Amino acid sequence: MALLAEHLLKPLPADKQIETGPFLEAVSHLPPFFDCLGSPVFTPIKADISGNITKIKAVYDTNPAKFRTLQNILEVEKEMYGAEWPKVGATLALMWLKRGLRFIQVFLQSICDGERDENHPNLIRVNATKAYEMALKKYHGWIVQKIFQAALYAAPYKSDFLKALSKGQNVTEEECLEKIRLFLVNYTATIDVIYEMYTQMNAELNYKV
Amino acid sequence: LLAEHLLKPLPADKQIETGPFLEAVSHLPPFFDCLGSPVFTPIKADISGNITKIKAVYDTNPAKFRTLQNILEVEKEMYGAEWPKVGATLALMWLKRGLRFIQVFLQSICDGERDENHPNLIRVNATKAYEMALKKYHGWIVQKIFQAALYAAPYKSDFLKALSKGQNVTEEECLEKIRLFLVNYTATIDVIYEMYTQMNAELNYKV
Ligand SMILES: CCCCCCCCCCCCC/C=C/[C@@H](O)[C@H](CO[C@@H]1O[C@H](CO)[C@H](O)[C@H](OS(=O)(=O)O)[C@H]1O)NC(=O)CCCCCCCCCCC
Ligand SMILES: CCCCCCCCCCCCC/C=C/[C@@H](O)[C@H](CO[C@@H]1O[C@H](CO)[C@H](O)[C@H](OS(=O)(=O)O)[C@H]1O)NC(=O)CCCCCCCCCCC
Repeated sequence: MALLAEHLLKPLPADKQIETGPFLEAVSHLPPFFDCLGSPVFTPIKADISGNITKIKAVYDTNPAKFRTLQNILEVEKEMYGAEWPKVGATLALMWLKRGLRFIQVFLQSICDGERDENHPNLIRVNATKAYEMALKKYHGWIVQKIFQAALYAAPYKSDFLKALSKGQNVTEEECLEKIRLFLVNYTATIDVIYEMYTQMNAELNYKV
Repeated sequence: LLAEHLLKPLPADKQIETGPFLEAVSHLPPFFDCLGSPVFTPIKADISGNITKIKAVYDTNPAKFRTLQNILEVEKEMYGAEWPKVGATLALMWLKRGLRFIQVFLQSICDGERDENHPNLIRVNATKAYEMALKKYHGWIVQKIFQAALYAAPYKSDFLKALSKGQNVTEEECLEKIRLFLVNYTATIDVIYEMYTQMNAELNYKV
């Protein structure tokens, strides 16, 4: 874990445009969040979210100036691929990535807000389930949804998850949550803006895996 | 095709050349794309990962690791406490089980094994393979994950068509070709398992 208060996202400008370059650099630090769950069953997840970032970084690298914002990627790739857009290139990679980013976002906000099953307060299952539901559930068929619920056991204890995050520092659970809460700030704002862009561009697809 | 990329027959001393073992097995991971589902992508990725770790250790010194047995001999001397849960020994320890999964599964279909109520499914075949290669190394969470994924298995007819692809071969001619591949294949795997037993190189930990 890279320390997330050390890798804040940029604030939103008046025009709401997100610079691809700093965005990807920022989000490259996030896939290790899945190592903090403490189980090999989450490694396909880590690998899949990395995949997206890698693809967007690759496309970006081709021409940093033409793909300078995220809005650009969608515009330019639509000229490139025509009718096949948006199921293509970095538009497709950011479509799925924005969903995993929202999972991390809703999940952490949940843990920060103190949400919990009162019967089982050192579990993180209700936080995960809520995150999953409002970020991913909709784009998963029967099989992957059953795979999710199997995988929800083998989620760690809250205290252990929060201890896995805070690694390198000598920081308390409530201080760690302070650093997370500050991260969430431009993180949420930015994810929110990407979702609206997908809606405005008609780049959002509903197909299930 | 698995057909053409046959494994070499074993020599009488039973040592497996590391180079040529890696060439052969490297054709195998596209076995899971014959399953026609994204759910199998992480399986394919794990097997490929084993192959690569072995490929890599081999590459630091081809001559020191001419054989797979050589690999296990060297790495024992090299790590003591950590071995066999280390390096290419761990990679091959797991590769062999995926290899046995493929072996057992294809043998099952070739033998005509089927559920008579669902004869165009391959669920019984995959279960048998899973039970006799992998299941005992998975905890109940992972096993529950296998039983969910099993519903993404393709139909037998489609699965055999994917195996065939470019050919114009019957379902049966396809199977005929697979039987030929299984001969040298089963035997090499058998020998790898045996080497892991003689070397105390086997671990029974569950994931
Ligand atoms: C015997 C045992 C063997 C059984 C094997 C069974 C394995 C089955 C499990 C597979 C699930 C792994 C997660 C990744 C699934 C992915 O398939 C999907 C769609 O994946 C996308 O697909 C696109 C094409 O449609 C592009 O290729 C994308 O890529 S592109 O770069 O080409 O554009 C790619 O990410 N991603 C998504 O569902 C998102 C990833 C999952 C997010 C989950 C986060 C929350 C989880 C809760 C944590 C408590
Ligand atoms: C949206 C919801 C999110 C949920 C997503 C969760 C996805 C679930 C992930 C589990 C499925 C992936 C299969 C991989 C499981 C692996 O955990 C194990 C152990 O794997 C080994 O671990 C070692 C350390 O102990 C080394 O790292 C190995 O490697 S090393 O190279 O580093 O030495 C590594 O292969 N492999 C294995 O269990 C076997 C491989 C799979 C074979 C299965 C074939 C059966 C398929 C049936 C087809 C009909």
